[PDB]
Amino acid sequence: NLAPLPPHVPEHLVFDFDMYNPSNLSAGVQEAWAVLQESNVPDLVWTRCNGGHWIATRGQLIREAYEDYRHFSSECPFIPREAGEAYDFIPTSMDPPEQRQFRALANQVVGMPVVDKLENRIQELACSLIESLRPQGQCNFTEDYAEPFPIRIFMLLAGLPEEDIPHLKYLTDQMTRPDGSMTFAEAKEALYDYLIPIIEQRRQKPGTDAISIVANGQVNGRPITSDEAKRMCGLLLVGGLDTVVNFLSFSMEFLAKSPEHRQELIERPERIPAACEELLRRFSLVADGRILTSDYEFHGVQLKKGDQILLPQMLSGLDERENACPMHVDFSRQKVSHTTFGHGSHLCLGQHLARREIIVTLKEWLTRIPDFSIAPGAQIQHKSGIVSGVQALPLVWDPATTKAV
Ligand code: HEM
Ligand SMILES: [K+]
Repeated sequence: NLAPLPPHVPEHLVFDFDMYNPSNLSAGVQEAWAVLQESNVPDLVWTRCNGGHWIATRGQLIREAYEDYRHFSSECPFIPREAGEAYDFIPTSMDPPEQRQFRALANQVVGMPVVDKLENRIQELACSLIESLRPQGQCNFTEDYAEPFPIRIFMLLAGLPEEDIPHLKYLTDQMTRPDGSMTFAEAKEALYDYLIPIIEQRRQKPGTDAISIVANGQVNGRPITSDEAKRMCGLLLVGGLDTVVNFLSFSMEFLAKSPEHRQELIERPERIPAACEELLRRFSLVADGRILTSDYEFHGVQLKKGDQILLPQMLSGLDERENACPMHVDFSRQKVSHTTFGHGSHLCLGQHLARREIIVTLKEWLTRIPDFSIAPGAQIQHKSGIVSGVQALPLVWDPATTKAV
C-alpha cells in the first residue's frame, strides 16, 4: 500500500518504511527498524507506505508525547485504518474521571490470588511443556512452548477451556498482524459473540475467575455490564494472548544464538528481573498510534485535533538520548528509561503477568535445557506490525546435556 505525497509535508522529512515490512525480513525487529535513527534523520518522518502515516524515530519525542494526556491520547493505539475504524476497548477508549473505576476493576480482574492457589500447577504447566520436548533434541518454541504456556495460564485466570485456544489466538493474531478477508470489525464481532454466552453465564453463575469478576464488579455506584465486560476483555485477551506470546519467542531467539548469556541466567537466577527489563528494552516490539487532542507544531508543519502519529517502541528502546547501550546487551545495567510500559498519560495494566511468565520462563527452561541453538539449515523471519511476532522458532540441542527437574 503506497500513497502520493500530501504537499503540506515538505519532502526532506520523507522516509521509505512500512510497519509490517520494516527494512529487512532477516533481522530482529529492533534491528529491522533501526535505519530510522541515522544521524541525518529528523525526530519524526512521513512514510507514504500503508496509505500514508507519521512516524516518530526518537525515544525522546515518544516519551514527551507519553507524559501529558491533554496533548496526546492512547484512545486508539492501533494506527492502520482497518483497526482505526473498529478498535474501541475498555479502559483505554473510555473518558476520565470515571475511566479510573474501570482501571481498578481491570487491576483486580488481573489479580494474582486467583492464580496463586495454582503456582505449583503453573510450575507443572511449564515442566509439562518442556518435558514433552527435552529428550527429543529439538522443538519449535512458538508452538511448543510460547502459545501453550501463557495462554494456558490466562485460560486458568479466566476459567476458559484449552480447546478454545486455536480460536482466540487466531483472532488476536489477525487483529495485530492481518492477511485474510476477516477485517478488524469482523475479528471484534466474532470475539464479542464468543465472549457474550460466557459473560451472561457468569452473570447467573459467578465463580473464582477474572471473567466472573469483569461480569460483576462495581464501578461508580453500579455493576459493570456485559457490553463493557466484552469490550474490556478484547484488549485484555490481545494482551495475554499476543504481547507475552511474542515476547517469549524473541527472548529465546536471542538466547539460542548467545551461549554466554545462557550461563549468565544460571550463574545468577536472582538477577533475572534486571535481564527481563533489559530484554523488554532490547526487544521493545510495540508500535502505538498516538491521537492528537488539539494541536502540535514542528519544523514548520502542524498537526490537527483528531490526527495521529505512530511511536515505534522498538526505537524508544533504542534512542541514544534515553538509552545508554542501544544494540549492546548486558544483564547488569540499572533501570530502563523508555515507554514500553507507560508513563504519564496512560499505563500498562497487565505487563506484570507477561514479565512474570518471562521471569518464570527464564528459570524453568534453563534449569532443564541450559544449551540450545536454532536448527541447522533453518532461518528466522520476524513479523513486525502494531504489535510484532515471529514466523516460528525451530530449536535444537544435544538431549543428554539436560537433567530432570
Ligand atoms: C510484556 C508484555 C507487554 C508489553 C510490553 C505491554 C506494553 C503496553 C504498552 C506500551 C501500553 C500502552 C501504554 C500507554 O498508552 O501509555 C499497554 C497497555 C495496556 N496493557 Fe500492556 N503490555 C504487555 C502485556 C500486557 C498483558 C499481559 C496484558 C493483559 C492483562 C496487558 C494489558 C494492557 C491494558 C489493559 C492496556 C491498556 C492501558 C491503559 O489504557 O492505560 N498488557 N501495554
Ligand atoms: K473510541
